[PDB]
Amino acid sequence: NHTNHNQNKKAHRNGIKRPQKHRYDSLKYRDAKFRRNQKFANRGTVEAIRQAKASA
Amino acid sequence: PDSKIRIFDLGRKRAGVDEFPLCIHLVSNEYEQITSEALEAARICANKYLVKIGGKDSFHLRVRAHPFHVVNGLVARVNIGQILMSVRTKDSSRATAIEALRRCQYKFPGQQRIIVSKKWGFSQYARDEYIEKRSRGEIIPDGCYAKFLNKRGSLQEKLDLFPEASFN
Amino acid sequence: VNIPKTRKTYCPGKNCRKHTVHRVTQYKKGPDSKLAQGKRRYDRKQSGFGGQTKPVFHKKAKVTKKVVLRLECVSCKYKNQLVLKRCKHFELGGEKKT
Amino acid sequence: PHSYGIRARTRYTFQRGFREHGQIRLSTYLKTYKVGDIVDIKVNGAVQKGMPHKYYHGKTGVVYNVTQSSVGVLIYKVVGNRYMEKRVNVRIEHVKHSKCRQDFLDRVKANEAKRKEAKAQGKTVQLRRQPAPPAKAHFVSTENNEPVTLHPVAYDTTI
RNA sequence: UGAAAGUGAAUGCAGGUGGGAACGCCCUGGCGUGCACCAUCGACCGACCCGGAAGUUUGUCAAUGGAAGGGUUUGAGU
RNA sequence: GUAGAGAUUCUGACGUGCAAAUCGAUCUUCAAAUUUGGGUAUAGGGGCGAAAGACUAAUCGAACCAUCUAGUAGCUGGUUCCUGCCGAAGUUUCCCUCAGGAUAGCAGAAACUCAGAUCAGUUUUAUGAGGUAAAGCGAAUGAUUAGAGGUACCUAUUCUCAAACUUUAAAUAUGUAAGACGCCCUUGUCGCUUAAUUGGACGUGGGCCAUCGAAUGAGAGUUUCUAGUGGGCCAUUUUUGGUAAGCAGAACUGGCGAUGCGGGAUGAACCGAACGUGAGGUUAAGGUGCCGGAAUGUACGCUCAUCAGACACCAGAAAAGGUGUUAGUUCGAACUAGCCCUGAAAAUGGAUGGCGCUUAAGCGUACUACCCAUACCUCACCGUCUGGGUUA
RNA sequence: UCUGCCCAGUGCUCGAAUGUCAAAGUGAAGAAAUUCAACCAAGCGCGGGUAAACGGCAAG
RNA sequence: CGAAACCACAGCCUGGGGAACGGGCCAGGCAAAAUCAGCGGGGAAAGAAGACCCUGUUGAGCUUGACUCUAGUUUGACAUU
RNA sequence: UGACAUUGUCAGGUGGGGAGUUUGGCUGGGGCGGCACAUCUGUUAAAAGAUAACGCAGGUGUCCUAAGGGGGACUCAUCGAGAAUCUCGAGUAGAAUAAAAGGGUAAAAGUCCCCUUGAUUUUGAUUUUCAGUGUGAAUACAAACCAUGAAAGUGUGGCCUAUCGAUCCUUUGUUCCCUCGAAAUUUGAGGACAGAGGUGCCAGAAAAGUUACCACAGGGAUAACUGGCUUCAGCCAAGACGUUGCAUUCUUCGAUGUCGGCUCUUCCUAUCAUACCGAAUUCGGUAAGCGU
RNA sequence: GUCUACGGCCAUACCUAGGCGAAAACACCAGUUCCCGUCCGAUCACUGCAGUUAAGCGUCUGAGGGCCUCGUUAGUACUAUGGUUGGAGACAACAUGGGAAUCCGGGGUGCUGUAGGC
Repeated sequence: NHTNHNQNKKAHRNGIKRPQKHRYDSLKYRDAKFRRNQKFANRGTVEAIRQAKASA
Repeated sequence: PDSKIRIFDLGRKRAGVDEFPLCIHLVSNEYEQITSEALEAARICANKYLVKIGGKDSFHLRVRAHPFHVVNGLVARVNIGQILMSVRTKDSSRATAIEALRRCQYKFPGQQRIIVSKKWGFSQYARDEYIEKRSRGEIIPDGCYAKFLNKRGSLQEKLDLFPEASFN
Repeated sequence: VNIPKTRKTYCPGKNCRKHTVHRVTQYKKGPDSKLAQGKRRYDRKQSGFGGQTKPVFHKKAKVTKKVVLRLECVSCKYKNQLVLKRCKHFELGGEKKT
Repeated sequence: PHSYGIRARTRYTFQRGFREHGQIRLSTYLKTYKVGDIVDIKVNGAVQKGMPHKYYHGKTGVVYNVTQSSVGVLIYKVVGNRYMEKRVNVRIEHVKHSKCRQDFLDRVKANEAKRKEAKAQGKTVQLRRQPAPPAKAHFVSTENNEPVTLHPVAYDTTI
């Protein structure tokens, strides 16, 4: 019972596939103080862009 | 368990350096294990033959194999080119020393070879280099060995030990 | 283990929400009520022919129990439960090390 | 049989260097780490808080979170047939900047510079590193360097 | 949605960001536009943890009621 | 002692018999607890038993019959036509689990997106990490040899070691980076942060713009459902327990299982090479005296064996020897090396595969010519897959 | 012709502390379901007998 | 006059290798129809899903101080009263 | 005899006379052992990680109101010198740090002193063993409340690496909480939430033997039994001393008849006798023809 | 250039013997009212500058111990890949790559950032 002979061959059969890399990650895993700040900054940035678009 | 061999130096072990210039090595040619019991038996054989032929004070025999590896008993792990025995004698006892080591080859397993060393006795210098440095005074005997001059250390700490040394 | 009979710790009471003096007591298991639904269901199932109908635990292995501290808030009588590690020798409010 | 503790078989990995024991250098706390930075994890045995697992010693990853006294590092760990993202909260005592990323940033700065003067002069600039080319043809003069003939040496008995 | 009593899904063009199908436009690319999809940031509904404004009658001080707002937690949601 | 009743021995006969218990001879008992007919009672967890778990219709440590019942089955055995495409696992985790399941992996179908991208069982450039091999003991620790000095020590030495000792420290494997999610400038938001628009994070508006920032090669990725498997074995190298093992247990890679074919006489994993149907050519490993396709080839040597030698894995042998011989090395002598011989010692007749072979058809080395696999090459045909056309 | 010693244990057997205790009943608390308290037989605990009882050589 | 058992196909050896004792494979020795009476070396001869051992979350007869119960039995209480 | 007993229902007890079940798993076959069954350190282990044996040397089911948290001051083990225990010189840790072992530590993590309860409450996010499930242990934060310090800061138990537990049931804490469904009040019960009680066979059944009377399904995955494999002479000189040679479980459990004797044959030589020589009735060489 | 304060790398900076140090700075130093702490103002705390370079401190010397680099060791030890290579085995050589360590010898005995003082 137990051996590791075939497992590496079985592993590379379908490659050692990397996880998909996305542009934005979740603001989870981040500091709660930082995360709530970024909400307020992003909320104001969205408002600022919309007002600038409306006035231009 | 206690090793069967306890004495590694036999003969005139208190002898100096200059009177015994010739050195002959019994070296193992094969990678093998040599039992402490076999080392003791060869030691007895070599000592008995050398004392019978050349006397007690005409040789110094040193066993360089130490049985530290354990297998009930101990064995000495030896490599290719590792020296097993070393006999330092005068130039006249060359045949006696060679015959003594050749007879003791039969007590050892594997292949053993007899080589006359180019070094002066048990020293690390060749015979010509030792003679030159002895003449120049950088070598002073100390019991069974000799102290050699070295560049490091204080000048007074080396001059008091080596008074007749002629520094250039 | 030695635990002082009184300690100042945070009280989760509605009116306290701060550190208050608490009297420490060891939690003791209360009496088993015969009116509990498990006891009532057990009695009806056990009644009648069929022998014993529920597992009876004979393989007791642990010799020590986790000690639970019940903290009586001095101000608002709020009680809080704290559990410590297992200890063979337990005592409340003993003499200090000297 | 094994024992599977967190610090099992870490006798030599977490050991302090010879004559490097004692107080930790203070410069470790004065370096700023930002998200996206490349950092090499090297566990310091003196600080037993915030230690990563013995797998992460010697691993390099990208910082994703910066904390009061710690750094969040993103490592990819081989689990069977895939790469898993492992997010290790490791104190800055066990973290150092990767010199490779610096060197890349300086090379990027140089490449942008060479591009600027190339456009200013109207020439095209070679910006891509090349593997070592085969040796070029060159003359070798024998003046005062007359070749000495060598023969293999005979066997000698020198122990 | 909650164990229940119960409450019960639009700040916005039913919302921003990145990639995108298809089309348009311009001199291989560029600009506009973005279906489906996933990364993601927020809003709404319910549970939970706070918070007690109207109103209701019945004890008005109280009883009942539970809007505003706060969580950056939770759901097999909008 | 006969009739009658038994059934000791021959372990006789017979042993698909006359017989699903008999026949022969011998032997026990034979006037009583004797032998027996018919009638009658006791019935299956019951009877009955001078007791053997005996007997209870050739059925007895629980009879027989029919039912519930097609009881149940992690166990054994079988499981029915063809071709085409793809193609495993014996490993992880949990289980009163170890002959079994669930679970992840391997695997098949069906899709969906993405794209010169986003990648690699690879190298390079850049930069990390480690304490194995070696090395060391006049460096710590631990073990150990020998004198000399200074007074059991101390000083400088010296001989020799270490799996749990070590300053130092490889080789091979190992983490990451090598850009358009780029760079530079401007500029906005925030309740975070700072002494402060100071930072920080996300942005805006511009600018450089496929030599777009190493080599090489490939199109790439994700979803869904499910089968089988969850006994493995061999070889290389590293290695543990073991007196040893065609022994037990591991680590990396390749094979066998699942795989034919040429060679090793023969053989699951050794060497070469991987396979659609054929023609021609040329090769691998191995070979060319005959069996056997192919030089009883070329050059220089060694060997004489009263049961020589003959090609890796592999079918097994040693120290030490020789008035064997051919060479070498050093002072006639000691040696050092090859071949041969001795050491060498089993049982049906018998195995370089056989015959045989001796200026070999043995052994070592070089050199050409030649032989042939389903391998490679050109071609024809079959099928699959892939891409380009097709409103005449 | 004899059948030795042993009641410790186990088994059997006839006397007791008040040590136990169920169902009924009794006493109190409650608005009640009920909750406490006391009492209860037999069986056991305690004491005696018994081995041509099981057995051991308390007895050796 | 007239069965049966048994029967993959069969039937000469030696060695090799191989699931480690071949009738078949590989290399040899060899090799002549059809038969009769004997015979017990071989066919790892036949007979029977090893009866010993082990495995099974398969049984059963027996036992006891196993687990859970039970006919009976002793005692109490109520009813008959 | 006599309102007892006998019967009827219930309640104790007794009850292998009888009934139904059970009587772990791993394991160089099983049984007896031991726990390699949950677990930690140094090794096996071959310089990332991962890696086995009933491999090796040891541990663990605790201990602690400080041996936890913060701050200050101090330096330890030893050695030398000299006074009827303390004194100053050196002192790289050679001491201590609860417990096994390794790592870590000197104006400290060590030894004293002072104040303390961050060993607290609520989230989510990570790491390890991993299926990236659970459990356990751990890391970095966040929202409160605090300890401490002049402060920076540190603290969510022990300097780090082990010291542990589901469903069901029961029990406790908590809410001016929810329900008992015709309407209420009061008891009682049932919920939500957070703990604990316990499963050491530690992802967690309630469980004594025996068969030689034994029975089934299987097993050469597994023993006995047969096969295979594995374990006297020559060298050296004082014939001592040395040295070199001549258990496993692969096959068989739809069966290979199991010791000895008797009988009969054949082979080997490692020679008892016979034949032939050789060495001082005693020892060797050729020799398996014949006998034994 | 020298000194002080704060440091960075943390011995080329450490340990030891000896010889120097002008200015300033630093240090030794006098005292115990107070703040403060001890058996003891010796340490710590506070007030001051009367003398001193004796020490700290800076610097120099020693073929000093040590430490850091360069070479020797050394293409040695070891190791990745390969052979129907050698050898009974042990092991060894070769082909294509990587490549140490001690001993030994040469050199070296801190450099530097900010703010100041002489």
